[PDB]
Amino acid sequence: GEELFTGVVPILIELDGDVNGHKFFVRGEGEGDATIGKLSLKFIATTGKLPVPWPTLVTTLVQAFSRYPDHMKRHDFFKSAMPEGYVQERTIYFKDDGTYKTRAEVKFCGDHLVNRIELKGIDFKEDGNILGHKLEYNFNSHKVYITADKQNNGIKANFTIRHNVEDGSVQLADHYQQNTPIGDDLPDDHYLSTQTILSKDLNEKRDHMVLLEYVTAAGI
Amino acid sequence: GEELFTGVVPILIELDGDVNGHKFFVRGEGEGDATIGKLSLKFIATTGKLPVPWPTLVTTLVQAFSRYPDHMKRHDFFKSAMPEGYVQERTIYFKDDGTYKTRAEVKFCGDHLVNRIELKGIDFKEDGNILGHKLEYNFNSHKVYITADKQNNGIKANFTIRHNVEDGSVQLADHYQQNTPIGVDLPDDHYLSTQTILSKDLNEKRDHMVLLEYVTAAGI
Repeated sequence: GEELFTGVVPILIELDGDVNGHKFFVRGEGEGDATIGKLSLKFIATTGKLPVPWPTLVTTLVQAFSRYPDHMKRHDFFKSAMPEGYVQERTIYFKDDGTYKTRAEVKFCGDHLVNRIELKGIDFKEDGNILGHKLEYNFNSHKVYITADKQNNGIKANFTIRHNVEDGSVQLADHYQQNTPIGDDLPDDHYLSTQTILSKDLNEKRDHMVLLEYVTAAGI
Repeated sequence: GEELFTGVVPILIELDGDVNGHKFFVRGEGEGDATIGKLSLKFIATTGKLPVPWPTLVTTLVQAFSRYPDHMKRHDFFKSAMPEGYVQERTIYFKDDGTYKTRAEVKFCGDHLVNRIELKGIDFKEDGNILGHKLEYNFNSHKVYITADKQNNGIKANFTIRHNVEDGSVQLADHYQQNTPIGVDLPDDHYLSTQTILSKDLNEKRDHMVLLEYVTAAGI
């Protein structure tokens, strides 16, 4: 449950996407250290150039690696679902634009932690910030609000992602999320505050993304 | 357990190896399709350059994805063990050289079929076809003979593997495996006829192997 998240864990990520009829596949790879909250991953677009901006995919592509202080270890639903893992469903609303519908399995296929995601995006404006590729290669820091569901013995989360546009404006992305266990902790109201860096591999010819995250828990 | 294989299934493999003291790790990723019997996978050595040739690891690294025709479905042991899974133990005798001892766990992990493997190779000649890396980046077509092991509630299999050598000569490798259920249809004597292509990913800078297989059952 948590003994798995001592030390460093190799991570494998697979995204299967479809936005307005445009299909694409992404394979991620790297390491996570939940004890310090660190994520280090390289993503690869295995279908050529993406039909959507890389930052719009950041939230969808391992909250189990968030750092919970010892006084909040009770409230770590994510880890305690391991190995068996959990389903993570999201509907992501982009203001004045399309929406993403996602469903993911975050499970321990045992040496690696694996996140496999189905993504379908609909009703995106072709000259909007998304399909028009007008979003900066950035990612601001957000709080992620977590509450519990006795009903599915899972959790729910609410947060808004602020995407930087080349204008200097902000593209808002409202996230609504459900996490339920794949098989048999439930937390008090608390939040995850996230940080993210986006970069490139200067020797990578395919459309890719290098990502670094530090997520720690708080609010209790 | 034919239900789980009606379509395409994502496959993730892990090989933990030690051949003549040389430790190494191989991650495998890709998908299978047992309705046509196709495997398309990519393997990565996360450990550095392999001490052994990639063809010597091909058999160790999902028969459950073999194609059984409608009239042979009563002999498909591998699929009947799903998703609970089976243990596959092998001993591989390389003619006039060392030997492989492999133990594997082939079981379902969410939507993934997972193959966790332990491999130990001993008594290899350093200037032989294996440690000396003399085997062509190749794989021949074989017949994998399967019989029932009623005492074991599973199946035994026996086959001969023909590795091409740079010589123009052949390196024989005698395979003996015992497949036992974790958590099954019983099979008359039949065989699996196999075909395999080995290739590279030009964008992958680590020691790797891209694999593609077509396996069909016959003999009844």
